[PDB]
Amino acid sequence: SPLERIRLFGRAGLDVVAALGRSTLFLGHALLGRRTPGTGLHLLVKQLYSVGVLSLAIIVVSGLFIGMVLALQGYNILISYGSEQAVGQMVALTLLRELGPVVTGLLFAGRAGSALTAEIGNMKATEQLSSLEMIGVDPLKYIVAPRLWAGFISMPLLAAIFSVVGIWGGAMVAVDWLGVYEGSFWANMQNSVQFTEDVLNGVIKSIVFAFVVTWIAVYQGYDCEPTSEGISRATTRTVVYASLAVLGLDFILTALMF
Amino acid sequence: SPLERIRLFGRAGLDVVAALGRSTLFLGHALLGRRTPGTGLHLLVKQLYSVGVLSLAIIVVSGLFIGMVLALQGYNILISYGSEQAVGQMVALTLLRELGPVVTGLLFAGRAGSALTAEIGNMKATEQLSSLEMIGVDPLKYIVAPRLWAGFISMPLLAAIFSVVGIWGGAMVAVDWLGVYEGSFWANMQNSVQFTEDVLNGVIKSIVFAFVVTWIAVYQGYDCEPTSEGISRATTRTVVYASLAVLGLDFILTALMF
Amino acid sequence: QTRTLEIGVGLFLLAGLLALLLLALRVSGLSVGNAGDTYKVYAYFDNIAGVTVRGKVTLAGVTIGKVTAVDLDRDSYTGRVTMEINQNVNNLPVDSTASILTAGLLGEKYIGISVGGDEDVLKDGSTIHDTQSALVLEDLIGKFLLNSV
Amino acid sequence: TRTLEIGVGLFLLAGLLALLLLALRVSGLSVGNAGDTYKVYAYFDNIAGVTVRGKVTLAGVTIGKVTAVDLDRDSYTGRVTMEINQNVNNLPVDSTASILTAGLLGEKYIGISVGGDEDVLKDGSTIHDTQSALVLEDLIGKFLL
Amino acid sequence: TRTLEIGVGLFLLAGLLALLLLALRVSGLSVGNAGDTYKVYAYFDNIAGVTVRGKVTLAGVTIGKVTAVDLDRDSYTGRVTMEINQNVNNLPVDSTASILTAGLLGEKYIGISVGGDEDVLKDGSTIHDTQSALVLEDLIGKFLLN
Amino acid sequence: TRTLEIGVGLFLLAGLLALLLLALRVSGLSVGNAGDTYKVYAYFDNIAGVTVRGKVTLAGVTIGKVTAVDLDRDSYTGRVTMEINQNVNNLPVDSTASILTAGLLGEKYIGISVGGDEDVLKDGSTIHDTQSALVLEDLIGKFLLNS
Amino acid sequence: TRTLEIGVGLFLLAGLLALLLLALRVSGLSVGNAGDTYKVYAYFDNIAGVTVRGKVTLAGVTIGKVTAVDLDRDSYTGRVTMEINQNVNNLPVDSTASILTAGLLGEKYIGISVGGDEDVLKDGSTIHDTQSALVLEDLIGKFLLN
Amino acid sequence: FQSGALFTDLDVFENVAFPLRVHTQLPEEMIRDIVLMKLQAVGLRGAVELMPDELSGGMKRRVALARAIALDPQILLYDEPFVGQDPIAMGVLVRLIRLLNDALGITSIVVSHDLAETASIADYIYIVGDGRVLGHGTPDVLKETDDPRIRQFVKGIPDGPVPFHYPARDYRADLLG
Amino acid sequence: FQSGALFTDLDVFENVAFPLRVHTQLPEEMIRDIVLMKLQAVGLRGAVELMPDELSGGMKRRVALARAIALDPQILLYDEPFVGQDPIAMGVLVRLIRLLNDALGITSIVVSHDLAETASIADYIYIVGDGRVLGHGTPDVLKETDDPRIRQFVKGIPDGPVPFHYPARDYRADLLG
Ligand SMILES: CCCCCCCCCCCCCCCC(=O)OC[C@H](COP(=O)(O)O)OC(=O)CCCCCCCCCCCCCCC
Ligand SMILES: CCCCCCCCCCCCCCCC(=O)OC[C@H](COP(=O)(O)O)OC(=O)CCCCCCCCCCCCCCC
Ligand SMILES: CCCCCCCCCCCCCCCC(=O)OC[C@H](COP(=O)(O)O)OC(=O)CCCCCCCCCCCCCCC
Ligand SMILES: CCCCCCCCCCCCCCCC(=O)OC[C@H](COP(=O)(O)O)OC(=O)CCCCCCCCCCCCCCC
Ligand SMILES: CCCCCCCCCCCCCCCC(=O)OC[C@H](COP(=O)(O)O)OC(=O)CCCCCCCCCCCCCCC
Ligand SMILES: CCCCCCCCCCCCCCCC(=O)OC[C@H](COP(=O)(O)O)OC(=O)CCCCCCCCCCCCCCC
Repeated sequence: SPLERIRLFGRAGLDVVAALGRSTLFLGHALLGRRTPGTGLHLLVKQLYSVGVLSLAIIVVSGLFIGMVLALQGYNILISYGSEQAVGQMVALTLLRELGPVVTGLLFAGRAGSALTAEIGNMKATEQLSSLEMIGVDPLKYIVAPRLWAGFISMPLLAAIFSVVGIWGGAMVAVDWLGVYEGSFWANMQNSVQFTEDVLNGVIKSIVFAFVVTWIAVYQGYDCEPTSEGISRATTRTVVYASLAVLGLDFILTALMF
Repeated sequence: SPLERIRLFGRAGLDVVAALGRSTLFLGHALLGRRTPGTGLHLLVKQLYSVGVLSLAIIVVSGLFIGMVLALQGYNILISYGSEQAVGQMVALTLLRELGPVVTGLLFAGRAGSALTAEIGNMKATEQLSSLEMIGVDPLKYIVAPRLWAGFISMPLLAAIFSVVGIWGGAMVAVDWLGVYEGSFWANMQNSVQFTEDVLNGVIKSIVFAFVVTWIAVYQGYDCEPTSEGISRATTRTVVYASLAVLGLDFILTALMF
Repeated sequence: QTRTLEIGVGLFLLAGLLALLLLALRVSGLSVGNAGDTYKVYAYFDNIAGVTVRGKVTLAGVTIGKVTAVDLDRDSYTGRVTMEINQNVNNLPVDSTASILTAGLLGEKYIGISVGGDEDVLKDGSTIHDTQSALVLEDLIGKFLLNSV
Repeated sequence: TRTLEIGVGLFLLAGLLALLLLALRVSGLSVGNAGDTYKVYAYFDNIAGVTVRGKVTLAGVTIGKVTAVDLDRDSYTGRVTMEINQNVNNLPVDSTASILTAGLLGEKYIGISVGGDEDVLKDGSTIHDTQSALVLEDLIGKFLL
Repeated sequence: TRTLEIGVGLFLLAGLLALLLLALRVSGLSVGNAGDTYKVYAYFDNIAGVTVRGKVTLAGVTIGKVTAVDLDRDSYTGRVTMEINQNVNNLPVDSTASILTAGLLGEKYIGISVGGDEDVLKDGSTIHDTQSALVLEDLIGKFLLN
Repeated sequence: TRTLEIGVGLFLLAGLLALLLLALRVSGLSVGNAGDTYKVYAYFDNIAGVTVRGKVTLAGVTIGKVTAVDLDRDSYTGRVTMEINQNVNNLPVDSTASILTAGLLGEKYIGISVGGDEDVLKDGSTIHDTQSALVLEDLIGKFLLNS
Repeated sequence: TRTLEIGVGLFLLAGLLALLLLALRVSGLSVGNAGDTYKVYAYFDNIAGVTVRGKVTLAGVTIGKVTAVDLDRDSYTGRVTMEINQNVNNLPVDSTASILTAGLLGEKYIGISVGGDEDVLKDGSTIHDTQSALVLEDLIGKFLLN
Repeated sequence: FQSGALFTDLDVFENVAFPLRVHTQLPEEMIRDIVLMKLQAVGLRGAVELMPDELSGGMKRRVALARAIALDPQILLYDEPFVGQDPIAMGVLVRLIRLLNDALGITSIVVSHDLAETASIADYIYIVGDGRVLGHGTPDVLKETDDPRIRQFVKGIPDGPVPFHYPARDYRADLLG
Repeated sequence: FQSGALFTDLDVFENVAFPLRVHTQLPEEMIRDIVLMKLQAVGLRGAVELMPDELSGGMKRRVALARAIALDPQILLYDEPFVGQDPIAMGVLVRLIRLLNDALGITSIVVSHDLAETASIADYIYIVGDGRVLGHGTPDVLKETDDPRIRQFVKGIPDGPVPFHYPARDYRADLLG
């Protein structure tokens, strides 16, 4: 029925409505609820390991490849303009103000934005997440608070590591394989950086959709209905949305500052 | 034990070894095994819907955002060079030869590279994938062959749609919000395209790691051990690898052709 | 009725997100801490070929501001440029001249000013009287060696 | 009133099909164009650098855009055609348009010098006289002997 | 059912249309700029910066594009073969084809002069005389050595 | 255990170092670039090509960076103030400081011409004499078109 | 399936370590550790564009990089220090070395004329005679203004 | 199978028809009639439209059983049929798996960890352990086999050949030292 | 719970200690001794090092039970304990859930769809249905309550208040028309 079809559409409207409402409530309860008995900092260490460190080889190799691609594209894009040696101010400006954090999102939100949702989803599905209450610990502070903290304090560091490896790979292909001159590269690069105005720009950009990624990437895991199909669908909702939001907030955050 | 630690490391070596070996065998059996009784083409239609169409809104919105970001970055990157009106030959060359298909991979491999693995994973886990044999149909031709075909014939179309919407959004922000002149944009764009040499380049680039994405994105789903934790880990392995391979083959495919 | 509460908070958050449009939020040419008070001035030139808007008007090298707009006064068919001056710069006599320069060799044709000397200084919203138009690679070559041989 | 809230879907539809028409208002009937201001012709002997839809200016201020360029094989000449805003119509007919080059490498562009002949531009008259675009090769081949 | 077929078909057509819009409009392919052009040859002493698909023009306005370049194995000159739009069909025989560079760094295109009042061409013939492509070296070392 | 603490600390430190290498060995703010250095002023008649974060040099090699260009509201000249490395503290006061364009089209740095005196510096004072920077409109309005 | 497993693990670790080494030889750039070649110095009056890692060359072909540039507190001049590929060991002391600039916008690089014919070098000694780099300003100064 | 193993893609009707639409070429009406009579036999005749996603986990198995008995196979296997459902659903299922055998005379191989109902309905039960059949018999002989392994299995008797405790070291030393 | 509900993060020992490390501040030795005596009581004393990922699905529940009985709670709940395991594991578990009650004198609330073993061990069984307790009693009174709903539940008797067939339209018309 078309009228009831639109009824279902509107029900989905109110559904995402109440969804992110409940999400912000969840986030509040998690970051500022109380202090639980069985918490600490070792939790944060274990998480930060599972979320950042394990997801580090991926972004290292990905930074390598995307950097040398950025080079092999800039060299050939610009040799048609003579200003070949200026490739440094490209491979280090695009890889540092916009593409750096965007790809770092789409990868972090790819792996650690998912195997983080499936983790606390599975937890909810084997009731493990529930027996915590019957014990007495608040899960939203023992199970998910270290997730959020491993998010906020990993993805920015990951973006930095990615940008570094990207620039270095771009140089290594440009210097050794393209043949452009050694010192000229870093020279034009440092002459065209504007630290507080591009580097810090990219870092605040990284942090904001670090927060946004590992916010949904954990909420979805907390909300998914407990069944092996439910989790299998939540760990896809949290890639759809974690990429949508990465790019959307990249766009807004770059309209705030060109 | 360190010696046994290296033993485990080497066991993982042989493991990924035999893994992708078995993967290529699987792919062969799937695409060229036999012709099954209960197959057809309606299967391909249903799949192609579930894989392409549902994953179309994501890449539409993502193309929009990434295009207007590419613009808002090019305008400001290049106004410092005077050649402002040349933004068209940027927002339409980067979004069409390298970044277009790469982001289309990281998104398709994000959503339809996962909710495709979880699907045929869940199938294997509720034994649904197994009763097909006890009936007699070969699953590798009824369950996964339409997956592969919905992969190969969707991701390239998706890359094209993405590049189109990206260029159009870049124009819409450049024309209406940046104020650069209407005809000049498309003019410098078409004067600097080299169809058979950039457009077709981007399309073959899209196709190759369409094949590569929806190859692992279905193999992993076929191999994952049947348990709600197994699938929850496979649908992360098939984002790690589906992004690794996207970028790696992008790099190789752009070293084949600058 | 937790559903109602969730809906309310979600609407608050969607409002907070819509509060970030960034299509003329803080209309200005600079930040909100900087007053942006820059008084007007006009100037009458005969060719401003490379004095496009967003240039840099300067004096003795240091920037004094930017060009705001360029116009063709339909009476004399000359160029009239309207530009701005930081208020701390309020000490330019009227007999001073303005003229288009070129940053290095292929730098955008900015305009510099040469201070003359006269006790009265500025209405700062007035125009200039005398100038030297931008040099052009055509009339220069034409009068030196295209037609003077 | 949960059925009485189907309206949300309505809103969204009215919110979606709206955006579509706004994505399709690329023309933007909120007029900011110039309404196809008036065409002018000119004949040159060489327009080498003049590309289609460059810029036409006078006294440095951009007057408008060159609409098109062509060649008349009878005279073997370059007939260029450009629009000019209507607010500036006081051009005299004798006023000559000559190709200039911005700076030293800035792209070629036609600039007009007023003629003050008291006959305002008839709005359609081809340019009577001009100075063609210079050519580096012309310069060097004129003085090497 | 049917809505599946309709959706998937509509959006397959959407994909293919997008591929063409990338092909036809943005990439500026044949159909938009296809036409009937004929060939001609030209013997130059030097073509230093004549690139394939460089422009060939007269009176400033573009005419066609160079098709191909060759070195003649006999006199070791540059035989350049280039296209001309058919509507351009009145170039006489003694016209001169020289190499011109608009901006001092602009690419080395070719421009042809007016050849008096003789028969036009076969448009498939060659040209006789020329003004070859200058270089910086010859420019300076010419005005040196003594 | 602790094999996890060591790893996570390692890579926290790796990210931190990477942030620094972006900030310092890729943007070059201050690790010896504009730290222990001492000021000086100079009065130029035109600083057209002189920009902030430029370079003050002597005999080609860099001596330091420039800090702030300003207009002295009385004479309308340029007051250019710049830092100098502390190891370099041997300049005479009569020495000039001209503006040189890098190569042929590069940015405009400024270079010092040792004049030769006994009094060396105050490193925070100004300079007496110098040569301004050229500009095309001048040179061509100079002895080329006055006939 | 118990020996070759550990063997494969060791093979993999060795390969990763080798990739590591090959990667690190990019920094501390791939022309040896110390060359592993011989140093030399030179004094100039202006080295404006001879920043770290600039080409030292003879007869056009580069010989090595520059290593360091300094302002000697005594003579107020510039001192530049550079290595030399060891196969290049026949440079007489009486050579000169001026700061060439490839083309016009090229990054300045020092080119060495053999000069005279005498004792080759100590390869760690200094040079004596040379021509500093030119500056546009002096040129359009001394030779135009006065 | 247990958990039904229905195809989430196809509705109930098509799901049950699938084996026919595979091994036989029947007029699409006649397939509908066989499907209908089978669904009636199992009772899920009404939900000939539901998708299994919509179907309550209980009947989600009886429809699978109907799909099985389609084609009228002469033998059929049961992977843990009566495991984890309210004794009403377990009762109807244990009535059907026996009705199919008493009527249709088709061999049926239940495979269930549940000893009680298995030994209740079964005729010649086996016991599979660590790659070797650990004997076999009709329920009676099996109830008193006195083979320690088996007699430990078929009864509660937690401690026997299969150990109760894990292989610890010492309840005295470890807790003391 | 059923499926144990162990924390995949922590090994067995820390997992069992968790409630102590939460509600009580004991010398880290003394916690170890309580954990050890409990694990012995349940039998999983040996695997004081395994991670639950490494632990076979059977004992993966007995360790959870030990974690429960930690702190010596006076009442404790069982979410479908004896559901889906070989009758040896079911036997040891039904022996433990009863040993804890006969010895420790702690109230225990089994919650199981399995009627047989529940009614075997339970003392005052309930029946919850559609938001209302559908009566209650000791096993005996419950075996002959004659309340159609209940007597249908506690016995096989598939057809009764809970219907067998789905709400179809007609076995004649639909198949004919
Ligand atoms: C009058 C107020 C009362 C209610 C108003 C709520 C409407 C606002 C929320 C819109 C979301 C509707 C989508 C539902 C469709 C659906 O099927 O749902 C689509 C999905 C969920 O689909 P499924 O549940 O079927 O999987 O939801 C989403 O996509 C959520 C992302 C939407 C964006 C959230 C933030 C909005 C950003 C700002 C808007 C940009 C517009 C630009 C204008 C300048
Ligand atoms: C994924 C692919 C990467 C993109 C590369 C494709 C081609 C490059 C872009 C085309 C623009 C160059 C044509 C103009 C020719 C010219 O004169 O360009 C060369 C000119 C010459 O002046 P200089 O010698 O001073 O450099 O310099 C510049 O234009 C400066 C811009 C260089 C690039 C710096 C990085 C800013 C670019 C945007 C960053 C984020 C965008 C990337 C993702 C959206
Ligand atoms: C050209 C104009 C562009 C238009 C701009 C509009 C889009 C803006 C960006 C889109 C955001 C993506 C929406 C994803 C949410 C969703 O899909 O909503 C859907 C999901 C849940 O929906 P379901 O559970 O029903 O599937 O939302 C969530 O998971 C809950 C949290 C949502 C995350 C919101 C992020 C807000 C960003 C705040 C940044 C400020 C913080 C900085 C502090 C330091
Ligand atoms: C101003 C009010 C508008 C608020 C935003 C409207 C949200 C409407 C979302 C519906 C979109 C299609 C959903 C189809 C359902 C489906 O099949 O697919 C639904 C998909 C996922 O499919 P599933 O149902 O299988 O989960 O969900 C999505 O990802 C929908 C993403 C919506 C994102 C909206 C972001 C706003 C766009 C910003 C553009 C900025 C331009 C402005 C320039 C001036
Ligand atoms: C025109 C050219 C034609 C090109 C042909 C395409 C060939 C594609 C083959 C790619 C193989 C895909 C793997 C399939 C998925 C799978 O099953 O593979 C899955 C298995 C993992 O199995 P398990 O994890 O389950 O054990 O292996 C993988 O994970 C593969 C990882 C893919 C990484 C790709 C990296 C390639 C780039 C390397 C370049 C190195 C650069 C160094 C220079 C300095
Ligand atoms: C001629 C030289 C070309 C050599 C080609 C090889 C390059 C391709 C290597 C594939 C990348 C492996 C990452 C896969 C993700 C993963 O492992 O997934 C991450 C896993 C996850 O671990 P878990 O088992 O605990 O989940 O971590 C690992 O165990 C792997 C550790 C090492 C893997 C290699 C990564 C660093 C080495 C990269 C080499 C780059 C060389 C640099 C060039 C100069």
